[PDB]
Amino acid sequence: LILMNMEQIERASDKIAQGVIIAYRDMQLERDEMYGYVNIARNLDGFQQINLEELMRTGDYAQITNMLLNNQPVALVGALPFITDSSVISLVAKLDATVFAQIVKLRKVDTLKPILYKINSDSNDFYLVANYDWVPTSTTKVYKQIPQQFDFRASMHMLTSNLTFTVYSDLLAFVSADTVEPINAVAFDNMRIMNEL
Amino acid sequence: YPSILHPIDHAFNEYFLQHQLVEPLNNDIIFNYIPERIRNDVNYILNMDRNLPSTARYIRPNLLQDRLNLHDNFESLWDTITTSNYILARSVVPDLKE
Amino acid sequence: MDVLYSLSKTLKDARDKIVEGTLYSNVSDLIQQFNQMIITMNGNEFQTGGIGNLPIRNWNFDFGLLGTTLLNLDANYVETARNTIDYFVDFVDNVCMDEMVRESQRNGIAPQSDSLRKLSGIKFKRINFDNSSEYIENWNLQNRRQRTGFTFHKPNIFPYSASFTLNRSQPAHDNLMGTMWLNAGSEIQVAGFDYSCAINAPANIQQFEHIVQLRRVLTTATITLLPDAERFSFPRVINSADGATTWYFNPVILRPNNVEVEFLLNGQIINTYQARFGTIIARNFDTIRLSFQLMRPPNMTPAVAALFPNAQPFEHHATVGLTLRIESAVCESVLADASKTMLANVTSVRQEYAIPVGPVFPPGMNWTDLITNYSPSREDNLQRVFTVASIRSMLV
Amino acid sequence: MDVLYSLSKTLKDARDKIVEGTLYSNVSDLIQQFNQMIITMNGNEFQTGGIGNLPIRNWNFDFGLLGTTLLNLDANYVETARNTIDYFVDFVDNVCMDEMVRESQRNGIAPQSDSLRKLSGIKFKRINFDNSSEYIENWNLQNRRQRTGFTFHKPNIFPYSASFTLNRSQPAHDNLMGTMWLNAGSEIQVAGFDYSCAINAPANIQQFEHIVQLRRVLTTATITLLPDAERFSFPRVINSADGATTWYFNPVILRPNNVEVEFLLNGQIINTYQARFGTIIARNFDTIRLSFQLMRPPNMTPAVAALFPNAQPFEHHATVGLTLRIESAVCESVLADASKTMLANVTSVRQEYAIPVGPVFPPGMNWTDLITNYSPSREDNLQRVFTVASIRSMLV
Amino acid sequence: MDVLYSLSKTLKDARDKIVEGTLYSNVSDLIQQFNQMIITMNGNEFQTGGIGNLPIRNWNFDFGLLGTTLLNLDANYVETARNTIDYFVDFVDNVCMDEMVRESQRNGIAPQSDSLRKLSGIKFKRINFDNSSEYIENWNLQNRRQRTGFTFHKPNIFPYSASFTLNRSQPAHDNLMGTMWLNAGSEIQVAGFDYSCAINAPANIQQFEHIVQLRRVLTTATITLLPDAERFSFPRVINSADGATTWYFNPVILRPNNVEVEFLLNGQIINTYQARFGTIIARNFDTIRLSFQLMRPPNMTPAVAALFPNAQPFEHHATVGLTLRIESAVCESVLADASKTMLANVTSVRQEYAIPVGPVFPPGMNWTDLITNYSPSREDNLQRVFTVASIRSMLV
Ligand SMILES: [Cl-]
Ligand SMILES: [Zn+2]
Ligand SMILES: [Zn+2]
Ligand SMILES: [Zn+2]
Ligand SMILES: [Zn+2]
Ligand SMILES: [Zn+2]
Repeated sequence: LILMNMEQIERASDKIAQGVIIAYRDMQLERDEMYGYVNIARNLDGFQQINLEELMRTGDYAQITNMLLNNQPVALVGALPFITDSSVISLVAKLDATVFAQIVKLRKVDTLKPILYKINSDSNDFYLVANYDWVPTSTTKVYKQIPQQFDFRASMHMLTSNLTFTVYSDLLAFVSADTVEPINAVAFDNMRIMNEL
Repeated sequence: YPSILHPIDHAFNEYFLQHQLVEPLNNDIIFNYIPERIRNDVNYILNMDRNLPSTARYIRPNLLQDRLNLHDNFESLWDTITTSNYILARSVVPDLKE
Repeated sequence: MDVLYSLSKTLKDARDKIVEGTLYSNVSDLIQQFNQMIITMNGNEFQTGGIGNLPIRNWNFDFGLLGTTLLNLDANYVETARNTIDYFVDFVDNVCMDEMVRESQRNGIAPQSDSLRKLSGIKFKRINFDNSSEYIENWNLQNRRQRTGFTFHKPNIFPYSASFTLNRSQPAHDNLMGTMWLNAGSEIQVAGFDYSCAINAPANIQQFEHIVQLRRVLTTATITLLPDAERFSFPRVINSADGATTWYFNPVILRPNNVEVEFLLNGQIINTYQARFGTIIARNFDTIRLSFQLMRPPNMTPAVAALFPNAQPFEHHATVGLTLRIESAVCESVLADASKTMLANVTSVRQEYAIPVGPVFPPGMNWTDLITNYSPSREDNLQRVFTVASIRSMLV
Repeated sequence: MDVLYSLSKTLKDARDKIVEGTLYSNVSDLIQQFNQMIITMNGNEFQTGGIGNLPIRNWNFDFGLLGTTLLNLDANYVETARNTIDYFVDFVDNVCMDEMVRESQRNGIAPQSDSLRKLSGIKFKRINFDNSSEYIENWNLQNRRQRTGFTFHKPNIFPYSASFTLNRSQPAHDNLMGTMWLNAGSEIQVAGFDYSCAINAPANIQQFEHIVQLRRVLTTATITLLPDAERFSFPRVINSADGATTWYFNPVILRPNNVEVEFLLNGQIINTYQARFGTIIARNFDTIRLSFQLMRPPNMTPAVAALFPNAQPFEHHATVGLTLRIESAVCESVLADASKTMLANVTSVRQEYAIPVGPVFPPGMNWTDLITNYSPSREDNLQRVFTVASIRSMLV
Repeated sequence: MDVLYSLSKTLKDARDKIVEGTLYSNVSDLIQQFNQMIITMNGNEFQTGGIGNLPIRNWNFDFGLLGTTLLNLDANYVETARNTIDYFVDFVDNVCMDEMVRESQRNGIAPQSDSLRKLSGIKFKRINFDNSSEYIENWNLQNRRQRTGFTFHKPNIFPYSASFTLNRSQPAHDNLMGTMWLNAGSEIQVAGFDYSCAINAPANIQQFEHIVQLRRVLTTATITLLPDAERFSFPRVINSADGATTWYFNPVILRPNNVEVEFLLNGQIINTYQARFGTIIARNFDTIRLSFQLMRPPNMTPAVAALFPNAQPFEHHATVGLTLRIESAVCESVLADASKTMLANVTSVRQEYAIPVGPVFPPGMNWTDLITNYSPSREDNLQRVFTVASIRSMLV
């Protein structure tokens, strides 16, 4: 049960994402009911995948370094913390693309914290989206899932059990055990254990 | 009873409900719980002076024999096991009289 | 092929075992395999092709897993499982049909449809589980360069051929010596005829020989040898070799003499049976040699002596026949037989969807032409399609 | 039926798997299924009835569960299991026999015996587990109105009939034109004979047609076609249609001309084969039309020309044969076939206990009468009894 | 009757409305009524009797109620409901058959079977709910002495009768005057024939009258009237009244003259139609009086004048006809009709269980005998069995 539901439980977490695609082309921010505009990837199709756990374990950063230096599109896969940025100016400043040089510098992936943009009317600078003609884009996407909606039909169940019972532990407490007088105790052969009397 | 549960939560709770460890308990089960050679020994009189309701339950002990075969190639562990068994047996052996 | 078979077997086991009221312990491993299949297939788009009249079909997989927490399966569980099983079975059947109607010359053993090539990717290897059927077992063994064989009841190893050879003949066809035969399926009927009844033959014996060269080696073959060929035991009017005229055959059946049936491999005699009829065993052979003799009976009652004069005209023609039926055998390669439906399934699927003639198989999947020219490319394509047909048979 | 099959399958699995020394992990699920069956059947009283000479038997179930606390099964465990297995196998055999000897016109698919009706209650559905047999698979499919399929080797589809039709006749029966056939089992031998050898026929061609209507649709059928019919290739003295007199047949076999085998479905030609003999595939059909021509050979050697004069008397009669053998096929309905024993089992059980003839089946379970008039009620009753026979054959 | 009908209606509603995926609110009232039925029937033992070959059957009711637990009904709920519904439907069908096979001379409208007599107890009255069908509505209204009627398409009101009356006759049957008629079901085909063509009639007019007394009063009847009687317009050889000899009839059809259809109730002229053909309406009647005249054509062409001479012999016999067809009507009593199956159902149940002839109905439930002597006791018994049959039809 736990193994089959692992991926669903993990993707329900609000503090880790399932990866980050670095695509050095400009990709439109997706329109999601939970965020507004969000640089969210539904899947990793079309990108080379580098497993961050394997990269951490090996310590060989030659491929990741070569790809980051040469601006080679890639998908870094692994449970990652992310920064939720609601600032339109941050998106215009392209700060989501500035978070991967520390991988090359430190040869570490435990501090990689990609930016997840959440641009909506609650943003202080949302007018920039509303009052101007342009498509909000970013070069990075965060591989994360959307929460499952609550459905009453799919959640209402009937749980069945017994009305009541009593569980007992000491069964031999229910046995009344007596013994014959030791003078009369017999052995397997039906004669007295001690016959010298 | 009606319940609201996430499908994973329902899976867990339904597994708990469907696979409970309690079995019906009756006087036949208790009688067979007694070792068979003590039930046949005429020096011991065993009686069932208790009434068990149909709502009685118990959990069967897992008396599976040794899957680790600790008697084979575990000299120190087997020494410890036999020492503990020896101490317990000493505790239960009767005292001589007269 | 192993992934396609695994999909088919998972679906067959789900149909057979996911039944109302059954203990979950009866299906626990099956449900685990089914959920593994769902997880591996989810998020993948497949296309079964438009070859012939087979329609282009698009397949998506976004199914949820089956429950694993009941003590006994109920009606809701079975209905929920059936909803997914129907779609998966339809997809597997369409993939099998798409693979069955395609062929290649360069690599006929490799998958031909795009769906089966996609399923051969590493990402689907998780679906693979028990490969127990004879055809998939043979496929896996052969991919391992291991010795494996298909067992056939009445193997269809002989291309159909009704023919004759006239070793002595003339334009009027009244003093003929020769052999008639039908090689059809698992059966050989041969008959040597002499119109003069060996009146002027050395020792009054006429020798007949019939060699049948099998296109593949057969092993542990059970064979019935009978001393007469009823197919060539009654009057016949037979065309000539060029069809210019027709001649007359009026057999009188005599016991064949010095019957020697040799089963040979690479020209070496493996099994020899002299004057033995009934059940015989040919352990390993690729050629059958039937030698028999028409022996003029030294003593003849007046009714017999009337039939065989010293000279022409010869109105009664002395014939000696043999019948050889291969009841069962084993082959390295795949063959049509009386018990299995692989050839019938492949031919039916190709006929139903008006599949054009390809560069490998003959038109209509005709078995006589197929087995006559059983090339390595034909063998590869035919084993591939037969394995796919067996996979499809588990569900359709 | 599914509960009875599940009982039989559980007992067969117990016989096969519960063996001395085997790991308990090899039988854990089987032991759980067996104990569930014991719990379900415990406390229930069954009666297998006294129809015919079948004895009335009463069945009581008070059995202890099989243990679950061993690493390897030992002799004690196997003996304790085997006593219960023997009793349960006897009960299942008697229930199957009770069901096989029963029939009804109204609900022949439904259970007829009291024991099987009792087993159809919900309180036994827990016993139900893997339904993997072909017969039980088709039973479950047909209970849901799904496409069923039975694979038959040499299906017994043709009711026996050795008949003839004289398209030209007269009291002397010395100048006859017509066809004689044997349609038996999976085989059709037909032969068209002309006593005049088409001397006066237009273009010297005599056309013969033989239509065989199958009582059920056959699919994916592999069929062997052979030019000659050996059964009508020797001289015979055949009774007349009224049986008042006997006429004489003295065939001389000519090869058939313009052979056309059509396999038709609802009168629509599904498959057509012209001049092809070796091995053919009929993918879906219920009617076979065999068209074949006797062509007088334009050129004859003196003996052949002697055979066929310009006018009567005709002493040699020109015959053209055709043999059609269904080696294997698929049918949505149950059929007797050369490989299975369901018909034999049902007939044996009905014969051994002197079951009186019922409203549905003909006396003695005669297959020719049954398949000649294969009605829907007959199909339902036959499928029920054949499924029960397959269940019984798993244990007996 | 109302309780049995309510059981049938509750079961039909359960079978139609308790379906997978339906809203809980689609079945709330149905679930309440079904649980009321279960509570009322629980703990009651019923016996359907062994009259004829109908087997004796014992019915026990111990069923749990249906819950109300899911917003949309699922497969488990439907399966439990289906189990209960199947048992109840079997019980109701057996009760209906048992009641259908009985009859009583005195209290024919009262229940006859033990099961239906028990269901008439007060304790079961709680099961009674909506009585909407035509037959149960008429039953309830009739129990209260309220005016109500059954609507029949082509009512079977005329007992079969194909006879003739000769008003003028001779031993040689060559100068005949009279009437033929067929009264069958909803049809009356009458014809009047004069062999002399009214040559000697007072004004060359021959009057014919046909009076048919209906066994029950028909109201709101739509009737087709056609001038000619096709059944008596071809030559016939007709037995004499005693059957001693046979006479010859060679009709020539003339236009009926002064046609008057009178529909009478209690001897009063309710409806009158003079020379009117096509569709007519009879409000309320119990007798039909068809009076029509054969008028010799005053002016004849030479051929017509040749048909009818002034004296014997007469070879062409002048015939006038009339066809009356009751297409639909309303009757206060139950009748067999072309659209309903009540008579067929009762007759089939009685024949299929070999019910002995009772003291009320004719053997085999012959409708001609039943309607010929349609007594009040027979009317009561027929209404009872027809209502029970219509109740049974809702489930079977
Ligand atoms: Cl009508
Ligand atoms: Zn020649
Ligand atoms: Zn065979
Ligand atoms: Zn004849
Ligand atoms: Zn009508
Ligand atoms: Zn008369």
